[PDB]
Amino acid sequence: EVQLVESGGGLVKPGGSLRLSCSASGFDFDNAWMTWVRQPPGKGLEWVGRITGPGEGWSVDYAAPVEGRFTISRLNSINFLYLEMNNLRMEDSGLYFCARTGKYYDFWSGYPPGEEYFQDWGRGTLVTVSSASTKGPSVFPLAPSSKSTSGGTAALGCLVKDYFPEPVTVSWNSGALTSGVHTFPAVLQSSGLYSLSSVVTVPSSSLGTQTYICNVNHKPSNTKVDKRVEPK
Amino acid sequence: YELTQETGVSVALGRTVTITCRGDSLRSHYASWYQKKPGQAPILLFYGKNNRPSGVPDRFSGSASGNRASLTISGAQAEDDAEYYCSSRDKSGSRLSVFGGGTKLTVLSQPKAAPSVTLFPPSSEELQANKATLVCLISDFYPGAVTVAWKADSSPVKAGVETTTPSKQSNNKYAASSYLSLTPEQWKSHRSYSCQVTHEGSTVEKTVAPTE
Amino acid sequence: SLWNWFNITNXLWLIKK
Repeated sequence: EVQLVESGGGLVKPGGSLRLSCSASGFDFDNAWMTWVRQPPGKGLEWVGRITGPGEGWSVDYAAPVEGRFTISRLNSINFLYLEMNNLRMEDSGLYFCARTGKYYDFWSGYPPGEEYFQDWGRGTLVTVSSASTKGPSVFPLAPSSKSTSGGTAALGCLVKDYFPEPVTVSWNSGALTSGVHTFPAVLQSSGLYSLSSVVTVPSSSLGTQTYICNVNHKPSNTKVDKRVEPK
Repeated sequence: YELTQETGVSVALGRTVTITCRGDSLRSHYASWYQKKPGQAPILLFYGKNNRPSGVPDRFSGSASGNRASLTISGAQAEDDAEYYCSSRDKSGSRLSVFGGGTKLTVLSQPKAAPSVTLFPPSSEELQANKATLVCLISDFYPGAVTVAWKADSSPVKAGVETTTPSKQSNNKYAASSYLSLTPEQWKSHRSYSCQVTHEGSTVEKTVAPTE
Repeated sequence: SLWNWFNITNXLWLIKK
C-alpha cells in the first residue's frame, strides 16, 4: 500500500546544485517522519538527514559532512519530500533514497531520544557529480595468441577505453554472436573516464573461416565503432 | 563510522550464522538491521529488543549485549545471499543516526568454481597512442571474492592498478576485470608482467612479455 | 506541548530516577 518514488537526479558539475523530489502515498504522510539515505558507488548506506513531524515543529537534523550545504523540506498538501543540495561535491554521489522513519523507545531499557528505524523504502534516484565532459570511446582490439589460448577454444575481445558518460553497449558480428560473449562491468579511472572490456570465446579452428567484429555504441557521445579483431 | 561490522561472512546452505555490530552508543541504544541487494531497496528485518516486522521470516532474530548487537539467521536459505547494515545512534543521547561498515553474507547455493584467467598485453594499436594497458580478465568463479595482484618481473606493482567488483554473469557465476596502465617505456623496460589471481586459497598466474 | 518526541522520551526516563 505504501508507495515511494524519488526523482530529479542526474549529472551535475562540482559546486553546482540540485533538488531531489520524493512522492508518498498509502499512509499518513502528514505525521510520518521522513529520512534521506544515500549509497556511494561501491560502498554501503549513509545517513543524510531526517525531517520530523508536526509535533516536533518539523525540526531537521543533518549529518556532519552534509550540514551547512543541504536542505530538507516537505509539502504535506501534495505529499512531496524535497532535498535541496548546494555546493555539490564529487563525494556526494551517487544514489539517494527516501524512507519512512519509525520511532522506537523501550520504557524499561531504552535511552532517550530512543532509536529510529526505517520501515519502507523507495527505488531512489541517481545523482552523479563529475567535472568531466563528454568523450567518445577509444576502441582497441584484444588479439588472441599463444598467451591467450586454451585447448580447442580461444579468447579474444575489445578494449573500450576512455569514454564518458555511461553507458556503452557492445555486441559482436551485428548481434549475431551472443553465445560465449561476456561484457564486463566498467571501471572508473582516476582521470574521470570509464573503461570496460568485451570478450568472447571461440573455437581455434574458426579463425581462418570466420571473422570477428565488435560493435561498440556510445549514445552520450554519438559514436559507433566497428572494430575487427584479428590474430597476431 | 563509529559502528563496526564484519567485512564479509560466509555460511553453508541451511545452517546458522551470526553477524555482529560493535559501537559505544550501542551500550545505551538498540540497533535495527536491514537487508540490501544490488539494485534493490533496503528492507527492515529487525529492530529494538524483540520486534520482527510482518513479512520477515522467523529465521531472522536480533539480540544485544554490552556494546555488541547480533543478528542470527538459523537455517539460512539461498536467497539470503545479500548485504546487511545495522543502524543506531552515533553517540549516547544523540539525535543523529548512523549505519555500519556493512557485511556481505555469502550463502553457498552453488558449488565453488575455479576462476578462468586471461591476460592480454598492450595491442600495437594502443602503443602508437603512447599508452600501454594490461588487461587481466577473470570469469566463471564462485563465490565472488578474488584477490588480484600485479608483478613487474618478480617485483609487485604498487600504483596504476584498477579492479572492478565481481559481478553476476548469465549463469549466476562471478566475473571481474583488472587493468594496469603503463607508459610504453615501462612496458618495454621489464622482462615480463604477471597477473596473480587468488581465489579460495588457490592462485592462478598468467604472464606476458614485450617480445612476440 | 507534550508532542515533542524528545520531551516525551525525556519525560519517560526521569521517572525511572
